[PDB]
Amino acid sequence: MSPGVFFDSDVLYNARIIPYRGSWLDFEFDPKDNLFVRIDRRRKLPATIILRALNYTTEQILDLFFEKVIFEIRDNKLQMELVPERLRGETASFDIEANGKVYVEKGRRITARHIRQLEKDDVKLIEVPVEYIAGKVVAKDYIDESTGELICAANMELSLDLLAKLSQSGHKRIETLFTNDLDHGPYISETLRVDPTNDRLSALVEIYRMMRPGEPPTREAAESLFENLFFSEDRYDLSAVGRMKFNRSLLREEIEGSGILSKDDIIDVMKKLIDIRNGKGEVD
Repeated sequence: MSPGVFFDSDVLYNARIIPYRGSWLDFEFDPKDNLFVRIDRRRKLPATIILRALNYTTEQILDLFFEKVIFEIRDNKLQMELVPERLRGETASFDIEANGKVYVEKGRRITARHIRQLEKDDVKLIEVPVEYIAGKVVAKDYIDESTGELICAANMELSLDLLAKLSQSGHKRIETLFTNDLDHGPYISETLRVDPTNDRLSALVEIYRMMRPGEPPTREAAESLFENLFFSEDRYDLSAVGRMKFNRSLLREEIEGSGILSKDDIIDVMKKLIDIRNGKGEVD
């Protein structure tokens, strides 16, 4: 097999990095839109494991793959920092209003004109009901900053209880994920849920168990094995030709580069694969 990177499908989309020397790296969607990785053509692992192994926290993972919807708690009411574009294609579930003007009545389909009216008047903050926020997925951990105790963790689905707790604790901003059911799908958020690993070490241990079943690894052994998979040229090389092909596929300006992979190489392949699923761009 010639070295390079490949984006294909079966519709279940996939990506594959074939090196000149070393382990293959595969990514693929399942029918539920969760994302999985294979190392050396071995069994599928929820794909976020490789990002954890590369030292990304859950919060950082969510920031790589999602825009944010910011809510504000104030006057014991709830507000949302509004990007009007995000309302496109929806029906209003509450009166969309600002500065004493109702722009969209509850139950009206939100039109291109409504969005333009909001944009023309620079409306960037609107009141929302608690039920609207309860749908959402929180983007970062929050503690009660007086007691120090955790209220919620990153990627948790919000609820009436958690919203009550967040409000009670004195928090005035809540960051959530922007997702939809079309071009901004929640794949990575859902993938974090099926991923049994929770941090870099547990990710490294899981990868080690998969490669070398039957002896639990030391921290040092797990770290070493992972570094040698894709990040040490004595064990992994994309050959110059491989790096050339890789870089052209991912739209790098230069065809020169390293035989080993970078975290950016891996992230960029995952991003492209996700783009394809979201419908921006196509397979090879």
